Amino acid sequence: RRRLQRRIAGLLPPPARRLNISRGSEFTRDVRGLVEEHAQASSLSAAAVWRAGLLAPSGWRPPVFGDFLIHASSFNNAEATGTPLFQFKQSDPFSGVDAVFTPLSLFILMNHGRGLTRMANLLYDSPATLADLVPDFGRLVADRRFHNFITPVGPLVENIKSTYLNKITTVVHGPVVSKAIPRSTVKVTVPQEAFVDLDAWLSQPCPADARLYVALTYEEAGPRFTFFQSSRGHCQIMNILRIYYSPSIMHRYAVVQPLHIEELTFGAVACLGTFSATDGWRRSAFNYRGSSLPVVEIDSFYSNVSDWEVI
Amino acid sequence: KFEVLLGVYTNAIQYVRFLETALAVSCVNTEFKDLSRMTDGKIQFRISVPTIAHGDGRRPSKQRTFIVVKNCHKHHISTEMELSMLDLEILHSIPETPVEYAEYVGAVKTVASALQFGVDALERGLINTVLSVKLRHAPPMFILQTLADPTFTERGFSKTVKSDLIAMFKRHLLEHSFFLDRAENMGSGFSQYVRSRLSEMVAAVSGESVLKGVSTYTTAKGGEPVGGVFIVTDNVLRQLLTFLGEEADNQIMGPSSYASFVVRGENLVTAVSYGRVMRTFEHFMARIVDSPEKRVPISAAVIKLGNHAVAVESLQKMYNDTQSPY
Amino acid sequence: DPTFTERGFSKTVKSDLIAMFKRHLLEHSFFLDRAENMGSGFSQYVRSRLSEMVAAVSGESVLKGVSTYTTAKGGEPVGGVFIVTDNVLRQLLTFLGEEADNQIMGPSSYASFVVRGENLVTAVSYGRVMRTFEHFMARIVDSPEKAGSTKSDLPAVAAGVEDQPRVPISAAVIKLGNHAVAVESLQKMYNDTQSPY
Amino acid sequence: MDLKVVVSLSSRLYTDEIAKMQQRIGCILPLAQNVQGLGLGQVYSLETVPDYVSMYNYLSDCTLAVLDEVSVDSLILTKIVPGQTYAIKNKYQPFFQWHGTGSLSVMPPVFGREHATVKLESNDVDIVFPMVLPTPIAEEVLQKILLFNVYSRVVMQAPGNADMLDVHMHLGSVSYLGHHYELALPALLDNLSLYFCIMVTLLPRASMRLVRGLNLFQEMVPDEIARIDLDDLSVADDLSRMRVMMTYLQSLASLFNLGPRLATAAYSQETLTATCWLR
Amino acid sequence: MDLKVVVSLSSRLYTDEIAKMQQRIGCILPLASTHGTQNVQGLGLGQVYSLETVPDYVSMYNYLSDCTLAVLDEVSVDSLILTKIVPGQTYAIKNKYQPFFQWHGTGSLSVMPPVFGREHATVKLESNDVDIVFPMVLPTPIAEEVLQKILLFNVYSRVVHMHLGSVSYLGHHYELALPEVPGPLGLALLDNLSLYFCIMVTLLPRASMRLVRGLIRHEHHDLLNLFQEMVPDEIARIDLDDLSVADDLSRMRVMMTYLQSLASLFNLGPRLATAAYSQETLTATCWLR
Amino acid sequence: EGVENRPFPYLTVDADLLSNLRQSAAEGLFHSFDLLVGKDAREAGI
Amino acid sequence: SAAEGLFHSFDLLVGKDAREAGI
Amino acid sequence: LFHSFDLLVGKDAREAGI
Amino acid sequence: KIHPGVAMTVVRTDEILSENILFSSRASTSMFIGTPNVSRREARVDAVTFEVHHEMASIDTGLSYSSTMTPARVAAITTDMGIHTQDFFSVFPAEAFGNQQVNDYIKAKVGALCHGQQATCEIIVTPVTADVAYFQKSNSPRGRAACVVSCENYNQEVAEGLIYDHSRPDAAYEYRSTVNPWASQLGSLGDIMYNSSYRQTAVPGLYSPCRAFFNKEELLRNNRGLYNMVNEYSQRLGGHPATSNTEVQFVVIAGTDVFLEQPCSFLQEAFPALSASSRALIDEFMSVKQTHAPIHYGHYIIEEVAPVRRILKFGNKVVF
Amino acid sequence: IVTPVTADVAYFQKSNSPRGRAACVVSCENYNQEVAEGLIYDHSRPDAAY
Amino acid sequence: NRGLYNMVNEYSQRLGGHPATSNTEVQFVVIAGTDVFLEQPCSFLQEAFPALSASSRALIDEFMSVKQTHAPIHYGHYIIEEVAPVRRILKFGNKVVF
Repeated sequence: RRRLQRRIAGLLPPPARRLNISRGSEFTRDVRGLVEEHAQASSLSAAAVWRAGLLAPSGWRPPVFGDFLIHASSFNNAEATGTPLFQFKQSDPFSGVDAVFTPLSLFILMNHGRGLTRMANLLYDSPATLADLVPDFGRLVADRRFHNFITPVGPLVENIKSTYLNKITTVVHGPVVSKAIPRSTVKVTVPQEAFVDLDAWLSQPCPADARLYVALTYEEAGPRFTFFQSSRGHCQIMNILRIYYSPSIMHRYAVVQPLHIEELTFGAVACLGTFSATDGWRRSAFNYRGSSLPVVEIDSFYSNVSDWEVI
Repeated sequence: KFEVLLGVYTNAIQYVRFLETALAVSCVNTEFKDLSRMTDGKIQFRISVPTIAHGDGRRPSKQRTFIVVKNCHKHHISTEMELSMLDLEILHSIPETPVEYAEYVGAVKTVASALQFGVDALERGLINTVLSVKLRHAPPMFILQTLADPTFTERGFSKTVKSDLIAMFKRHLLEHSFFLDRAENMGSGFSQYVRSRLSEMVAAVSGESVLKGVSTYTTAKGGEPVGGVFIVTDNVLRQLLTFLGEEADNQIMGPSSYASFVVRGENLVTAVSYGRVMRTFEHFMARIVDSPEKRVPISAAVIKLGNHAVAVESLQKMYNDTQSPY
Repeated sequence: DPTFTERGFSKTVKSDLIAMFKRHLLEHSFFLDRAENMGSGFSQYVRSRLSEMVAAVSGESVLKGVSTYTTAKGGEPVGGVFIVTDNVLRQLLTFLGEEADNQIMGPSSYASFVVRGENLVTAVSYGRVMRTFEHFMARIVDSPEKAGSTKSDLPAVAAGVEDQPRVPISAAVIKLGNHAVAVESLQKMYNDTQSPY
Repeated sequence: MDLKVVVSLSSRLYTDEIAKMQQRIGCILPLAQNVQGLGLGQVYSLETVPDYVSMYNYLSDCTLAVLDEVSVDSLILTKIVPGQTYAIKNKYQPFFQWHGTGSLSVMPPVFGREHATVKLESNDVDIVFPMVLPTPIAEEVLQKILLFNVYSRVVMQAPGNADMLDVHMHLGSVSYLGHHYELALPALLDNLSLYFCIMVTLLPRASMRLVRGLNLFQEMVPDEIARIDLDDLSVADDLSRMRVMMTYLQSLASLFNLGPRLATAAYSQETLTATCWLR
Repeated sequence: MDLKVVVSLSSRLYTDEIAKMQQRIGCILPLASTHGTQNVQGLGLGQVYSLETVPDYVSMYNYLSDCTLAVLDEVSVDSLILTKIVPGQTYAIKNKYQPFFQWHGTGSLSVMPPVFGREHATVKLESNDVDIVFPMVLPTPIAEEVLQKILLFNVYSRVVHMHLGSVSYLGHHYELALPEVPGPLGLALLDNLSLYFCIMVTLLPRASMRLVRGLIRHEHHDLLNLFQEMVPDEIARIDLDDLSVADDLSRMRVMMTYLQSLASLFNLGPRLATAAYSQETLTATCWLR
Repeated sequence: EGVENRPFPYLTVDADLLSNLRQSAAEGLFHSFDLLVGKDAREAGI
Repeated sequence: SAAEGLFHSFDLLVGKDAREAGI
Repeated sequence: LFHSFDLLVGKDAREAGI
Repeated sequence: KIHPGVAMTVVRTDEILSENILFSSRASTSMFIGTPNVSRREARVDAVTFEVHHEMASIDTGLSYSSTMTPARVAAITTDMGIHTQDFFSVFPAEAFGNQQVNDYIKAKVGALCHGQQATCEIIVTPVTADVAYFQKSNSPRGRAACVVSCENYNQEVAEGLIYDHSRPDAAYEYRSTVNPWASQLGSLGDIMYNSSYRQTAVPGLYSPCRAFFNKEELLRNNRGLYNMVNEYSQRLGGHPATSNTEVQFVVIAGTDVFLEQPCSFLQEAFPALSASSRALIDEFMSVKQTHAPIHYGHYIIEEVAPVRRILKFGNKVVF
Repeated sequence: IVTPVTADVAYFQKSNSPRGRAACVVSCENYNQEVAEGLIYDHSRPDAAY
Repeated sequence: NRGLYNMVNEYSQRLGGHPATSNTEVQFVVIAGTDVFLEQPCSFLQEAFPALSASSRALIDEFMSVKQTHAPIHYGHYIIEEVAPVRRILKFGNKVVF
């Protein structure tokens, strides 16, 4: 109880300042306390950094979390924390299982039917069960409605282990942080060969933040997943990716039949979240028991998933 | 079979100080601070130059006063220090077990290495803005070899003396620029040419100036007042001690002006020096216990150019510890 | 040369640095047979070409404050050695002048380190020995609230280098300005083994 | 922050009115404080013609509010901010399941006025709440009421080309995530339909002016029936046609942006609510 | 959270410039960086809109989309202080813009390139060689027709143009300057519109032509006034087909996605969602939409 | 990339080993190093 | 103005022994 | 005089001052 | 390799890293150090970002100039000093000829990235009777010398005349009006290429050296006082700047990070580079530095003068 | 190495590469296959010296 | 193509590329490398230096006469002055150039 009282008493909001306008002698000591509060909450000392931890409840927002109920064979325990997960829409109304995908188990949903592929098939060796999770991949990519049945649910922050019927928790909206109050930062892990920086392909104003966009795109061999990092807005990166998708407008020209509406859409772009632009993405390497793939490490993520907008 | 950790090391960040460097020779630090409080940034001087009482019946030699207004330059110097929030969560949590006491001491040391980062960043930003002020009001020497020569000026700035002054600028742009490169291709006269050029800079700078006073920033060996400061790079600092060869003082200067900033300058730097950060955090931890129960030598090589003993200070080490360009 | 590295190594700085490599190789390589092109300033040219050789070397290491070698005439640290051949030693002890000192004051024994009682537990248990476990215990157990300064952590950097008797060893000392380097040759060690230096 | 907004009820509410306001307490509604123009009830009044586009522009202009508590004289409600979230519920009599959909669209209720309303006999106003529904259902009901309005006005003018049962078989049901709903298809939705009609009529000459602005590359992709219009038209008529067409295109594009698009995270089907923020 | 930028001058601001900047307090200004202390050379919209080159407004729209926005609260000697605009805070923005559009409807505002001219919002600093131009803040119903006039002048340069050159409002008509050439990025937006139209022309429906034919021959609405009682022949030769529902339903789904993509293309520039505008105080409590 | 970040008691040497460091780590003189800018520059959790 | 460069040491109140307003 | 203008202008009254 | 009817005047601006020396006499500026203050800026849930602000007033005492900044030596010539010319098809991408078949054949016979900055050099069309003695000394690349600094301040009307009115002779050579009329006049060919009045469709990011000589807005900038045009020189004007380490030369977007000063914008004169007409005069320039012929019957050699005395080596024959 | 007779002597009085193009080591790029190989072999671009 | 310090590192640390066998009759590429220590800038910077090439013996006996005012190109011939980093004394009779 003494430990609990000493822990609650430090983690308490400071009381609001009163100015008794009515009385005379109380107003003087209250504005005395007011200037003694400002003078120790502004100057260079340890008092002004002591004041920042009280948080005075607009600036800080506890995020929302998504409790998802998944199968253990459709997931892997050995993955990193900050993997952006992609929930699949289920046709049955009372289902109970929300089939999510890490980018590697979704990369084996990409390639099985046609670096990243090595660690992908090292993490998810048998793809028949993962092709049995989705009821239709080839027809749904044939009519190109796969982008709306796949919704992103933000990066994983807590994975409680279970041998059957695993349960994961992702931040769907808000500042990406862990769930356990022994506090740590959830660094968003993105594999590098799917990650491209848009200034690199662009080859002048400083923003506030540099956002991260996923773009499920419909290449003619199969689907493709590419994580786009842009300092610009959403309706600006639609135009910028219209510039980037140069041979797609030639392919949609060279499939000249217009009544076949399948090749008239080329993927869709969804905004995942906002990390800071003054601190860029860090490169890192993620190791399995045998292999190591280079992985983009992204810190200070604020997840806010947007709709898929058609290129 | 073991894995030896052969030692573990960190660097000591050197405490630069604006009143410790010799860039503060060319600045007087007034303890007035009312021109920050003043709304308009101007100050009006009633200066009065003398005149020569002429005798011929040309014109009466009226007295000269000038009401000159000097606008003050207010610069804003700002750094930031991103500090983690789970450092604050240990800062407010009182520790009881020795592992969380070690973690709390680590959190205080991380905090006291950010306040020290801020103070060390505002004593480098101060030198940077002062050096950028002295480089903004510094016209080049190929202009002031002649504009600061009165044998061409003071006859009246007509079209003709300006038309000859521009053509005189264009000569010093060619036969006088990069003077330490002509001194390498000079003969046995290495020192006298460089001493002549440095003395010509000191002569062209030194003129009339308002707000004078005592002989500030004396040296210690000779006791002579220091006229100015030659901010140079480190390679030019190495070259001006094999050309000039010697120094008038053994890199010692004796300013007694640094007497009110050995008190006002220390109670910010030593107030974040982890002896007071830990003390104030122990004080707030005691409040959390209370809660539920209820003069000097200045390192600056001084050279003697005629009668003035100027200093030569290089801030190249100050900028190379930032990996910022000088 | 920090005026060429002050900005980042862009595609343009990493071009004129490769130009300056070939420029320095064409001009200032082989500084001792091009010192015979003049006769008067042999000594100043060799002294400048060696004094610009101790300045390119970053002598700032973590064991700089640990005084391990000193000149036998006056108390001053050495600051490094030149290892030359016998001919260049015979030319740099006349042209640079007779040596200011003939011997330097260095240590007499290896500063030993054994896996003692505190590191044996972690060698057998974890397989991770640290150097000077007692100084880690002095820093984080016994008063962790006293952060180390430069001077307070000087007997911890000097692990066993200080507590030694210091015998003098013969080496031709050359004073390059303020530094006092110690030139020597090891060709007496290689010629009687019949091996190239 | 302090976000509790109260509205001024003139007359006290009776028991059945309390029950009907309690029945839909979790839903959102716009805002203009006056109880007269409290929501969308001034466009859905009997005073004006029920025009869709002015209703949409009013719904996208003014702010939204989710109400928390109901009383006999007060209506406790918090308006919407872009900062934080509110827990909202699906209390609409056309029931659409919010199973796992990350987006919610706020549109005027096209399933009839009586289906989403409360009629206050004692007061001065009859309030309505807009449709908060998942966005594929939103664009699907926009398709199946727009094309039904077109295919209905066509067979009112000429019933020889199409069939009413043929369009009522498919255009009366939406099927999203296995749920099969029926559309109450009965005036309404005529100005939006004629706006779309004017757009697709004048878009041939619009595309011709655009491809003549900057050659056979963009002239191959029209088919032969989609290419031929003669090159004789007046300057003022062409300019006014292009200006009015591009005005209706911009309004129609911002209208088929479905307004205030809400986003949800955790739909709890046991309690029928989801954590909802503004996006 | 301190949200306050102190943009500092190098030289001294003269008294007439202080009066001209004090006349503009509360107006939107776009910044280069989001940090606490900046310089003037980089404040405002002048770095993209210069006197030497042609007024190209589409790059100014993307500049206003990318970079941050700030309101001007305090102007003094050698320095002028700005307040940034973040989501989650309500800001007071006053109407100090020279083509006066009255915000009576409390509609959502829009931040524009200065299409009406530079020299009324050019406000000039003779302290340092920079020109601060203030972006036009105005409601989005005016903004869509100004953007369509910008986009339509370039295609009607070839073939009455005073109607497209000026703006239409309820009270007044204001003159906005059009260039003879839009620029590279305006031509890129017109090119993307041309490709969108030349693709989507074949994906138009067939049933609404029967509606417009029977409505022209039957009942004139106020909206049916543009045709001047005339129908072309392209409508007829696409009405030589019979009507079905399946291909039209797939075509209307791809028409929904294409109209959403056109909504993405037309929505340029920042928009501000006003709440509780005061006409007598002339300021508006706004936040970023 | 081969470096641990623990709350070690770091001995405070006085060497000038800041000179040409942010450019030397960019070219790759160091085989394995960690750059910690912002909140990562902390004596980490034990 | 008049105080464009000048400090002021004090002021002269208009006979007001307890009032600060006026000339 | 109600301020601290001693170090600003200087000590001598014939050279500088108020 | 047959002569066209005209000649050219190739103008490049060559950057130089120069180690400087700054004198500043004592009690130059008086200061007021304010106390430093802290305020949180971006209170992110992951990490609170503080800010440490500081303000200070520096009032300049001296009514003279209390500082002089000279260049002491060159560190390195950071540019190319090369041959890489400006591509007008990249500066003016909206202009084209009549036939798109002949407009694409042109863009094919001309240019439609390793090493340092290429020193993008402009080209000024100039007749073949421009005397080489004009080009053997530092002058303006156009004909007339722009001595507008010598004239009276704040007088635009008269001082346009000494730049453009050709009824009066040169400032330098008073027996001619201009060494070329195709660049020195008010609407001439060199003026319509490089002035800001006719560069309204140009790409604004690219850099042109001749903007320092032909732009009327900054040519009349130097019309003001001599005690103002030495202030506006060193007061961080960046009127005609260039990118420092960029592989392709650009103009800076109001750069305060770089440190540069342009004396060719102040006194308005370009310095002659080492030009020749054949390799033989180059080979004779190294053989005899004093007795070399500047003219051999039809060929010329223009010995380079500059603020920097760049040292040349051709094999082993060095000139200083 | 076999060269034409029209290779000028001013290439051979300096210290250039014995083939035609100057093969730049680090002046091109860092870890690529289209910029280093481009500046070494692709003759559509002139070499960095001339 | 790796960075600058990681080229300086691998330049001295090993025989980084293509050395010749010294103290043999014909030059072979080394396979032993035990006692063969040599550094080599020709792989560091990929440039070869000119040799004293002369098209005829007339120009190479006029390089010795006047080594400053000699013609590098005489009508169809040429002489190319060696600029190599080891300055080599050329002695043709008593005419010595450097």
